[PDB]
Amino acid sequence: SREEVESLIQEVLEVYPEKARKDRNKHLAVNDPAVTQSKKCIISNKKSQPGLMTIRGCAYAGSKGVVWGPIKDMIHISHGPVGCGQYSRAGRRNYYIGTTGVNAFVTMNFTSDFQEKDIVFGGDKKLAKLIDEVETLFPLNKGISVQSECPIGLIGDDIESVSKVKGAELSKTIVPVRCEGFRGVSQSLGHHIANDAVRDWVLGKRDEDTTFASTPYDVAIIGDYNIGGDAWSSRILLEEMGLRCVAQWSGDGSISEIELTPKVKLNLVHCYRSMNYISRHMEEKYGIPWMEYNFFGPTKTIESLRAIAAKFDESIQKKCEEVIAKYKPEWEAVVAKYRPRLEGKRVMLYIGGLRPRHVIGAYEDLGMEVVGTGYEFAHNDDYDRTMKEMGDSTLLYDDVTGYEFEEFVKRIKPDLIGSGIKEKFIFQKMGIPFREMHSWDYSGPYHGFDGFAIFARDMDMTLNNPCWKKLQAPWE
Amino acid sequence: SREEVESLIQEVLEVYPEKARKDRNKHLAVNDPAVTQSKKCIISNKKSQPGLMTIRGCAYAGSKGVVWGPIKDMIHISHGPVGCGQYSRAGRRNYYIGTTGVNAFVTMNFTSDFQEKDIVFGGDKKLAKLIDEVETLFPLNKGISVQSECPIGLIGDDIESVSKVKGAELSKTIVPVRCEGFRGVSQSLGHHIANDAVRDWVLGKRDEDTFASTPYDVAIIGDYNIGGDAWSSRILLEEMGLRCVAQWSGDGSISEIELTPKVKLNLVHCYRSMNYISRHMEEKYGIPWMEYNFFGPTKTIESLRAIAAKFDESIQKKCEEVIAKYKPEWEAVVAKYRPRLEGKRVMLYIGGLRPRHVIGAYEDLGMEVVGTGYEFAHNDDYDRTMKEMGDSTLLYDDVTGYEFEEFVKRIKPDLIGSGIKEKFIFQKMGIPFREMHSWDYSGPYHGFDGFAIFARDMDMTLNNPCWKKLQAPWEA
Amino acid sequence: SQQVDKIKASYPLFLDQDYKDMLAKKRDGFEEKYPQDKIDEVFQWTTTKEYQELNFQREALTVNPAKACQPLGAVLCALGFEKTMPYVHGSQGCVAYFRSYFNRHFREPVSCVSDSMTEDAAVFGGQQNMKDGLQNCKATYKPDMIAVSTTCMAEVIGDDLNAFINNSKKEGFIPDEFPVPFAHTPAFVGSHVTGWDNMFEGIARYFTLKSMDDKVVGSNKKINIVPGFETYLGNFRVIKRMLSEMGVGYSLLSDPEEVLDTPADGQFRMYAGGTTQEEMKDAPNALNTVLLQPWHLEKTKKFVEGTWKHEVPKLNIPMGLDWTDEFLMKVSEISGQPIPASLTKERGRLVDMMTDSHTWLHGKRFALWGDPDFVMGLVKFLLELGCEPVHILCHNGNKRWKKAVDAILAASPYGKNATVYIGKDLWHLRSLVFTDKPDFMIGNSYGKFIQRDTLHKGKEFEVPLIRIGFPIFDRHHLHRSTTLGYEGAMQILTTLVNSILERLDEETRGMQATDYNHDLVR
Amino acid sequence: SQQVDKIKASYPLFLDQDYKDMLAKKRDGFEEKYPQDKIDEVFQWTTTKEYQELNFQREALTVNPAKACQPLGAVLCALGFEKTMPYVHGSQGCVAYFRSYFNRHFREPVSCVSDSMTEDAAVFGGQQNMKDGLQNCKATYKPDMIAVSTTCMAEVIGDDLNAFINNSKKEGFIPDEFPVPFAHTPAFVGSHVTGWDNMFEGIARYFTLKSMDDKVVGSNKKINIVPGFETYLGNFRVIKRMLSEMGVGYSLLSDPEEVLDTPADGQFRMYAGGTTQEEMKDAPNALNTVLLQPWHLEKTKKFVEGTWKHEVPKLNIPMGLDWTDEFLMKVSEISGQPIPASLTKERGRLVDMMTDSHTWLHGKRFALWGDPDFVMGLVKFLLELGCEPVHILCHNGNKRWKKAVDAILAASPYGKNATVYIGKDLWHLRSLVFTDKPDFMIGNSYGKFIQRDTLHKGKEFEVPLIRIGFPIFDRHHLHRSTTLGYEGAMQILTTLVNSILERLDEETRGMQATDYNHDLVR
Ligand code: ICS
Ligand code: ICS
Ligand SMILES: [Fe+3]
Ligand SMILES: [Fe+3]
Ligand code: NA
Ligand code: NA
Repeated sequence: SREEVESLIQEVLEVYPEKARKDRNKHLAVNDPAVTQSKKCIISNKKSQPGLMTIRGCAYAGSKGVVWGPIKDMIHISHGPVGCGQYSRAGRRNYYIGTTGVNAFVTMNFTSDFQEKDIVFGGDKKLAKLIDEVETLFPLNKGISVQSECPIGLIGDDIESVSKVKGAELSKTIVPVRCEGFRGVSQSLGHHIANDAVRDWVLGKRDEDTTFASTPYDVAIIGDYNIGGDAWSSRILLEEMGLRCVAQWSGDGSISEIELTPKVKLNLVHCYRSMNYISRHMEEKYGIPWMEYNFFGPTKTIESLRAIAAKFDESIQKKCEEVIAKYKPEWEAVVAKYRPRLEGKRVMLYIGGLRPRHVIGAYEDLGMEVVGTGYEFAHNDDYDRTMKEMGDSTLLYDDVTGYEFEEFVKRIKPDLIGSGIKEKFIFQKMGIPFREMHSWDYSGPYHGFDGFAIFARDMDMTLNNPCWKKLQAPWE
Repeated sequence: SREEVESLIQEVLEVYPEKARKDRNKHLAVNDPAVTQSKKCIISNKKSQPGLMTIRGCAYAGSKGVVWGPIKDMIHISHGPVGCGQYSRAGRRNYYIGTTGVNAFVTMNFTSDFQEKDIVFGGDKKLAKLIDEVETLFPLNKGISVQSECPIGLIGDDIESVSKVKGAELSKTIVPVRCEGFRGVSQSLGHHIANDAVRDWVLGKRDEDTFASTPYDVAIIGDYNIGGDAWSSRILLEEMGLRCVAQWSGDGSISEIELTPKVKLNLVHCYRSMNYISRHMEEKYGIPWMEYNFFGPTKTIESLRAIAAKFDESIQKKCEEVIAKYKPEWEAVVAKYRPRLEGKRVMLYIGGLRPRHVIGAYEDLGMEVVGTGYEFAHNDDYDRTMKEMGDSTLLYDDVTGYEFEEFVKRIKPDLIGSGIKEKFIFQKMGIPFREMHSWDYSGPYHGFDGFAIFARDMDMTLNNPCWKKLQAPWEA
Repeated sequence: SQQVDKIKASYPLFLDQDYKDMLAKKRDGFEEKYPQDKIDEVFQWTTTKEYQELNFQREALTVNPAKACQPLGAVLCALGFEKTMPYVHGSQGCVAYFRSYFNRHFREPVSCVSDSMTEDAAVFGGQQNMKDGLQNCKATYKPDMIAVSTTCMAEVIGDDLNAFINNSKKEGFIPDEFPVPFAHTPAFVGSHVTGWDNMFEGIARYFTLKSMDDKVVGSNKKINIVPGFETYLGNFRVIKRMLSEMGVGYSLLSDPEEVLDTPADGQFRMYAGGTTQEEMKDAPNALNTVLLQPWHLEKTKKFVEGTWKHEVPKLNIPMGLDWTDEFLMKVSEISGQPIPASLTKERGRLVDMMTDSHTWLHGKRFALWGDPDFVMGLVKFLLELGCEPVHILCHNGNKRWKKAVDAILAASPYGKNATVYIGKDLWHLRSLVFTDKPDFMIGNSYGKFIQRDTLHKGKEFEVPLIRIGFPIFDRHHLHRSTTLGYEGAMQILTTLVNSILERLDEETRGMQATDYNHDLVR
Repeated sequence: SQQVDKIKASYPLFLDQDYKDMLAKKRDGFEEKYPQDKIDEVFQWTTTKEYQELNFQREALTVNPAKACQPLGAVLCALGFEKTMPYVHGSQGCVAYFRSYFNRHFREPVSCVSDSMTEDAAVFGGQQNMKDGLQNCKATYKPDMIAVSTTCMAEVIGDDLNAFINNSKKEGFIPDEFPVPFAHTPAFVGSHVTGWDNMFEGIARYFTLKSMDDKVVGSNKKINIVPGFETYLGNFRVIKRMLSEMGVGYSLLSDPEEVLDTPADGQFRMYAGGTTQEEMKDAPNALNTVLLQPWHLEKTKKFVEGTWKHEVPKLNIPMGLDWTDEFLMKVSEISGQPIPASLTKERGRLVDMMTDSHTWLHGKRFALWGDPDFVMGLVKFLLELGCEPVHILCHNGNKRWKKAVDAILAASPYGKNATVYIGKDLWHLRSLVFTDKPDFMIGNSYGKFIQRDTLHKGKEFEVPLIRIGFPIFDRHHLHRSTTLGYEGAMQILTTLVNSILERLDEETRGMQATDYNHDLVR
């Protein structure tokens, strides 16, 4: 280890051409507890090298698929050709309660379906007519967003003018979002673009409203997209602790929830990467403080509840211990059953912008060890937080190439890999148990105490499955 | 072609050995307009020749499968080895209203499951223990019948002693039925055996009872509610002002049977299977009986008028109200389907009634029955058949598989109506086929509502596009 | 009434108000029905553990059996031979039932004959029935062979099949050299699979017992395959395919695959394909004989080992991953042919499917029934998938077999909550699925009535049926399926996982109630 | 809460009362939800004919499309070539979506790369991306060929693919003789199938346009087969199988069957099988080229006829009985091989299945969608079964195609109530199945949301989905199925009839209410 890790990296990079070679070496590092500032250890948030099969998506995915799409009582227009909206239709499990097609629209695909005529003449006229048709056929929508795809900016359309005009003509919230896929280097910029769209076009709507009845325990869940219900299994704990969750951004979120968030006493930020922008803005303008928390596993959940409760009075802190005491026997039974079946097994992670570090505590609560992790699009501030959670001599890969991840796994030989759909079937063929850590492999929730039970069940079912000892035919 | 028909018969019989040849020639005749005594024309109700693949069943099928099994609130024991009860479980669509396994049991298979031990020691002890277990597990049964399979009589068991003893001990109706499959020559004797079981053990129960009678009480005798045939017949009779006290045995309850001696008139659809109990009820209770026919509008209208003529002017007035009500409905059926079926020739082979009883319905659609025959009819059925069949028709009793095949290859009908053992033979020959026992899982076919389904079914099969595809375009 | 342009069959015709009112008047007037509250009360009682204990104390009553009588298997076995007419000495009713039973499963013609013994044969025997029967059958239907079994009537009275056939030939009813193998097939012994065993061993003796002198084991360099009672066309085809793929010479003894699937081309073919008389004659010269379903081929095994001197290998039914592997490895050893790249890849394709679908299959609890070899193969594969075979019911199983299945269950953690039942019927099983509810049933069409009963208790208590086995009467063309080998394992896996996912979609189809989990991607 | 021994996933966890109360508290407090009566009222309105007329007046808004963008097809086409890496010149987001989209349908790895063009390339072009991309791709993943398409970004700015590739070779980034076929694949033109056409024709001319001198039509005695956009593994295999059966030499040009179904045997194989470069080089020497899906292979046909001088025969997609017949007859004429006894028998087996099942299929009304060639083949086969294809929707169809399908409908009485829709989406179709309710839908996984909407109106209004097409994400391993030839027709028939019978069992499962029609035999 350590020296064999550094040796593995240089070995893998011997296949690249000189230019890629040098760049990829900047995004591959081995952790070290005597270094605290990641800016001295690894580079991140840079362009992908051409032709190396990055796992990243685009800015459109960061805005439409991640931030805006989950908001349920709004209609989101994928403005451009037909592809982007179709590939992202209902592929992400941002769960919600609603009557789809009537008052909620998350799993539908609204699109302007750019033909070549709209390329040469522009799509602003078509957008305005499109907005009118949405009003006719979906009267109960509470706002519209326009998610710009690659061609919109390239041809000089002005969707903000269309948004302003039709908004006034209809007395409707129409949000223009310039998340063209060629902008930025990954989904990350789509987060930032989308945050500023919320600020500029939605969040200020009720600055002069005084009809909201506030309590000292009002709070908002920022940056939880309710994958498989993750946000519901977190909200339950917060309100058992005595808090009132005014808003959920944006998992199962309504536009009205967004609008009421400037009225809360505290912003609870799960996904720092995708939502730290709007959080900082709400502190500056409304004086609302924000704090990071972690609801992966009992250890991090207990600690989060106590830190959150410390921001309020003794009555919330008493309820905090009532919740911890209530669920204690439940997660203890989970570990008593599943920790023996998983202890000492090594895990490698590769996910997006938060979970590569955020789920470590839950694996260790099951006796497992994360020997390697990495992000598609995180920034150096995420990597600062990652080193405090990752073990000594861990392997760290930013924007890992398909070749790199394969070769790294061939040598480390982990017992489990947690990554995305484009990686899943590669490593299954290699005989390595795999768990989807975006979609939860269509299971979950994984947040909270109720999520830990499902998480422990899911890791055990896959790692210990009888299929894995059958990869080799008895006759060679 | 008359002369070409006789010639076809002699040609077909040239393959048989001398003995079969001579016997089979007695069961093959060409109908002729100057004959009332069919015994001068064809022989019937004789043993089948060995090894010629008769379509007949056994006496057990005649008693358990046909007569007793449909009675819904009794439990019927297939007494013997496991075969007979399993092959006949729910194969016949004698429909009923009930809660199966609780208060009705038609589609279940109760069996003593003879092992070799019961062969050497006898099954009477096992039967008595079996009756007790039935009482424990099915308390809401309203009586038990014991359907004897082949071994019972051959080994000298006395099920009547068991029935008498356990009946008194339990205060239960327990009917012994000696319908061993080796008895008789076909299902026909199972009918007769079963009728006498009803008379000797059920029908006398309320002689000294439990009843408020009306002058319009009537019973449907010999309709087994195949696909609902009896329900779509009862509806017309009660629309005509009558009160159907009992239904033998389609959807029949034991109490209905017991109340039948209280009616003013017995309406016999299936003469063959039920004329025995009908004659007995006339002798002992003075109840008259009449044959009727509810296949097609012509026969149904005529039956309704004949039935109504047995009562007063008020029933006759309602009769014409019923005829007038359904008139536009069956007229629309013929107006749509008669053009699509006219002039097409049909060959029938069924059991004991329908080979003649459905002719009128085919002609109501412009079709012509060029050949018919029974598995187990008697000469009194063949008397009735000649009046319904056309001049120079082909008549076959207990037709062999070879005979039916050869007869069809030369006559070349447009449609064949027969049983499940014949269906897939002629489909492969490119000849549309309709099951005329099970109604091919369709129906009902009785009454005005049944005629619509019948016409729909003949049209869908005869005119189906599949029939023009039997020959590959390159194999002509 | 009827509207001419939207004709109603029995369903939903009789739901019309006038029929509904008519049916209610019939019940209240003349049926003397128990009141509905009493029916409900008794039904709920039939779902209780108390009822199960009474239910399992049965000794004399059988309700809803999961087996048939011997001669049904003798008929299916005989159909697997070239131009062979199955012939059942005894009463004609059985033959009508045998054909009908097979008609409905294969949706095809089923040729079988009787000699129509009646009350008269009960006092003198069916000798004359046999003499006229064999002559009538040979002349009319022109088989090359007549394979004789017995109805339970013929067995009780004691007809000597061998003597009756010998007399038929001696007195000239059939040519001396015309083959007429026979087997006694008493319905009160064993089940339909015992009839298959009895018939096959009878045919094997007919063609080889007296000709062993010139026989040399291995001299023809083939392997005999005995399939047993088999009602999936794909199971005959997959075995021949895998052996051809390996370049293995083989003789499939009893092969109904052709006659049970003739084309619809304007002509009826009574006979098609099948094992030839000569393949039976030459079978003792094979390297060895493999029994695909050994647990109902005991009599056959004794004859091939006692007379042919073959060393029948100890192989389970080739179902699932492990047992298909062992089958192919034993075939490779016997034949000297290596397992080819195509089957290795097929195996790896099955494994890939297992890894892809293991998260939805894991822990799923099943009730299941069928014949012994089929049931234990299904149990083995479920364990390999990470499923729990909770209720294992084999009505015609024996203690030896149950012990072998229990050892298979004990060797896996997914057999911890499993129980094997022998001699029990589907009314016993109905209790098990109420008291110890599984997720699904795997069985034949008779299971549809267990599903109906569970739904009646409540939707949350419903146990859906997955149709695998025999007979399947309420779906079309599943008899073409495959359950053996990697191909069969792939088909069973697909059916199982998608039955799970279809049920999940149904439970999450509720708008604004449960459809938060109505995922597009599973 | 959770019980450790019966853990609840999202369903049914959130049906617990404490979650139910929490969710109701969230709604009433901060969601400002429309009242339920209003939601109900609007939903009922969305099922009306009035709403349908407004719905079909749409010109600018598309809702729930039934099509994808060109480069998705170019990727699938390129995957069908030996050791070939699909390469999409443009933005990386599209490639992540293409891979993910195909990942979920095939449940397999999908290898494809981008050259990650960003804002800098949006002003100066992707030339540098192309040079570093090709060099990085060849060195890291070692393909024998790189097949280049474009994202809509690259098309808008105007990158010259040919010039950029030529410069990459001139400047030494990739070997001069390293094959790099290319095609422009604009997303704002056509659909995913147009991308397949464009990519294939691009590869075909790369290997043949400059080498026609030594070409002789027919000299290699083979027939080229161009499959088009095809996402059923069984459809590649059935075509190769039928041609091998006929003894016809053939080259399947673009064959991803191996790479989309590699075994799980402990090693990952990025590449497997596929058409060889020599098969493309040699293809003009074939007797002729057959286009399996002509209505999205127009550009290919012009090149094969204009440059290879082949006389591409006028054949419909080989779907159903008539068109499989015609396909086999035309192949026999071209190759001189007679249609063998085995395919004739298979045909007769399909006909037998049709006759066995025609009573349950007759008059059944269907809504259906998909790509043009697939849709018309499905329409043709339904007519042959006696079914009524009531709603025929092809979002990416054209007027010429619609005219041909209308002529097919006009030639059968079962097309009398049928309408063909082009340019319409699944929100259009949703209205049709409310206003003119069919019995079933045949379509891809997106149809499951139309079924959910119909159930919400009422159980009697529910239109169950039968999954045939692409993509299928909510069932496992249906990508192994077959829809072409007699085999595909047999599979489709079985699926259709048994979906009908499964629905009938559900509607007759009610104890003492509807189970009078819950027949054991169907
Ligand atoms: S938003 Fe982000 S890639 Fe923070 S774009 Fe991505 S539902 Fe990942 S690691 Mo998919 S920064 Fe959420 C994410 Fe994390 S879509 Fe989900 S799993 S916690
Ligand atoms: S009872 Fe008879 S063989 Fe009269 S044994 Fe048979 S339900 Fe047939 S011609 Mo199956 S004398 Fe009924 C009959 Fe007719 S079982 Fe049904 S159709 S009208
Ligand atoms: Fe058939
Ligand atoms: Fe896979
Ligand atoms: Na796109
Ligand atoms: Na029997």
